Amino acid sequence: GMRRPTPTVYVGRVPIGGAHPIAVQSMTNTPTRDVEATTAQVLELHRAGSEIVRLTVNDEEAAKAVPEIKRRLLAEGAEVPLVGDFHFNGHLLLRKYPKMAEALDKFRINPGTLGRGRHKDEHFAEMIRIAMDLGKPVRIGANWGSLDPALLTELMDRNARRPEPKSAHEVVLEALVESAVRAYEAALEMGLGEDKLVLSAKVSKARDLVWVYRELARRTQAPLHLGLTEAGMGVKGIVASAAALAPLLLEGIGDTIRVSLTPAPGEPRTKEVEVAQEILQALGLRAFAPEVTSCPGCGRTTSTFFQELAEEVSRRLKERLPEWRARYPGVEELKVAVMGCVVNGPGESKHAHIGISLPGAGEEPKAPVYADGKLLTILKGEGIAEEFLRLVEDYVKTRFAP
Amino acid sequence: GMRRPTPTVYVGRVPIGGAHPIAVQSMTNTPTRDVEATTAQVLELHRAGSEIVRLTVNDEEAAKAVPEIKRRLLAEGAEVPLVGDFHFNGHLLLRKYPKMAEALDKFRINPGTLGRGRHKDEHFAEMIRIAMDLGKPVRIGANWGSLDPALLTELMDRNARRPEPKSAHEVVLEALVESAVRAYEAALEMGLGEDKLVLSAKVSKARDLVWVYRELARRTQAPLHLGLTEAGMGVKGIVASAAALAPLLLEGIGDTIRVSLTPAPGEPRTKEVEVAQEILQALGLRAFAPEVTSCPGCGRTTSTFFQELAEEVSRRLKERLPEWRARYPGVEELKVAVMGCVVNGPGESKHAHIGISLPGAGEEPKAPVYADGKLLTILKGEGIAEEFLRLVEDYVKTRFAP
Ligand code: F3S
Ligand code: F3S
Repeated sequence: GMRRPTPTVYVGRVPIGGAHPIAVQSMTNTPTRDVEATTAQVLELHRAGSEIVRLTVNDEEAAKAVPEIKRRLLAEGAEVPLVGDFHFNGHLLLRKYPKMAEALDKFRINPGTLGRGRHKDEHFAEMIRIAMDLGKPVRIGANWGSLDPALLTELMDRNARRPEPKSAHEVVLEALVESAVRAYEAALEMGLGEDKLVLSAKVSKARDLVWVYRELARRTQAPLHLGLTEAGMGVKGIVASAAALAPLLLEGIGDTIRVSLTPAPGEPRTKEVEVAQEILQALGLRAFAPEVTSCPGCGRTTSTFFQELAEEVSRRLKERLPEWRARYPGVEELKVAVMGCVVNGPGESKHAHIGISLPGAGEEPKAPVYADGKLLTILKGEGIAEEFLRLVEDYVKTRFAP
Repeated sequence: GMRRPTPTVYVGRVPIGGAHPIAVQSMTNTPTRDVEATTAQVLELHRAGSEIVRLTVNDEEAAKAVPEIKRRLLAEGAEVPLVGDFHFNGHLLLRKYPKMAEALDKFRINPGTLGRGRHKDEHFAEMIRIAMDLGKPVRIGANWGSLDPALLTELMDRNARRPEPKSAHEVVLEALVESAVRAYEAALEMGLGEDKLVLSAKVSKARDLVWVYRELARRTQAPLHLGLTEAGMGVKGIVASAAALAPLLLEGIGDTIRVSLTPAPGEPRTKEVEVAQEILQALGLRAFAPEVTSCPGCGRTTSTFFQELAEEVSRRLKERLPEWRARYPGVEELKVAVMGCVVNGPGESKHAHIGISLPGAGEEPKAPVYADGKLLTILKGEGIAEEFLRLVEDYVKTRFAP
């Protein structure tokens, strides 16, 4: 359990907070001014499982496009909450384009991209005023890539007065937290409701992220948008995102997540959504699709045969999921095992809803299948793969019948 | 910090324990009887960064091959510690083939694959006796795929007597821990040294793994071999492994790790080593290679150009690493940033050793480069990529000079 309690903030129809499932979100990478490209990518992300979708609203042409994007989404019955990402000129764009402001379901403010000196407080105030006027929620999202330089100096001076000064790195982290907390407190004091404020304070190193979010969670009551910013490419990005989020999520900290992956060229923007879902599912926080538990396989089993069967099982579950979702409520929780030999095969298969254990070296050429913790059958000969997937189909029909 | 103190256990020349870096290991998936295939894969894994390599010693033909595998490894000056994985007949194989027993650098025992009833205690005793005779360390590795059924019943009965009985799942976890701890205690009582015992107790769900290892860490003083067993295939396997290990590793629990990925057909067995390394590096526990921090890119930057540059930078760092390792001590710690626009580009680049920030929408077409927290130059025109990699080469030569 352990979930941190928070007020509920609605982003469109999606509730965020301690009483609600942790929401997966993402961000487009098309130019927002391109209505056709951006609308298609919003739909793509939403269908992959992005419950909320953010898009940059960076200039006038972007802002003018947002109402039309929203129109086209509604025209296909797609109710996907949109978050506007504002930097530098957020106050100008919201002021000048009230239809954009109304079309968005949430505004993102970064307290480090408000402007210079005195201009900061006024810009912040205008954006919060507009959100208040329209009943919109706001994310106050700090990021250490854009840390308020005047706040850092204030905190550097406080640090230098300590009997034992902390390192420069630690003060940067202090400043990042203080940036978010101060603006949070300022928005509340201005009259913005607790039901309209989400916070983030992102850094790009996992152990720093854990420190930051523990402070945010202690010092505020807001729902928290959690992510490891600038996680990077490929396996590194995936691992770093999972490693940063897991300790916090297991502690009950975090109400919505975004995975900040750099796509490989040609790689679809949906990869980040898949990774976000896998993180939540790995930790038992949500269930999105059936999952396969499979052993690595070693010298006790024939590698090609074992690897191909596991891959075939995973492919079939993926093909059947759209249909299963529609017919079989709760099927998201399905656990299937594919195992290499007698060492752990039966035992792991018995912990799954349904599982197969192949014969390894020195074993009779037969493959026991277990369901609900006991022997269902034993398969042999050709077509082991097809016969098993039929049994999984049969199992699903019965277990997850309405 | 926070590292759990433990005695040091040497596996060949590799020390495991609280005073030592967390060791990456892996396991072969070739038939051990195939000397040529297994020797080549041991070398492959070792060169990828597997500091210790495990291989199954499942039958007589496997056991006879082990001395020859070791001979061939030494013949190329490869000092890679070998762990023998024993199940069911470990006592027979070690007794009958003393040259295999001597060729291994560690024996793995699973207290759930010893045999039936009375036969368990005697088989365990003989294997520990042989390890003691030869001065070998042992891993007592429990796995919930092979949980001792008699111990589970004992613990189920204890549970049923409680005022508030726990769930069956929780008792399985209790039994898994008790399996490892009891055998640990039995080996110590038999005379096996604290410098010769490593423990594991693996499960396939992340939140259960965290519970288990917190108990093991509290109830024992041994170094701990940490892994999420049967993690599975592709992105799911990677994410689940990272998510399970990170909370424990951040708490200071764990002295060596193995990532239990199911390879895709054709996919090299080294992928698990890469993932293990990325987990440790993501958490700042070890450094294996230069890493790139890159933003996801959004509508503020041109997607193809940004993604290609980031990919090109990552490819070049990978190509240069063998040479850099040899010439530039400490280069493993290098942090390079590749960023999409002015929002977080400069700030993140300034936290890296060296970083480039591309021009996004509405910006002048120039790309500032930062090193050691300040502006180094500004690039423009064609060949931005090549000019940046030259600057990174120059930076590395200076920063990491002997
Ligand atoms: S890694 Fe090896 S021990 Fe058997 S169940 Fe898996 S084949
Ligand atoms: S995601 Fe967008 S805000 Fe700029 S630095 Fe990265 S391009």
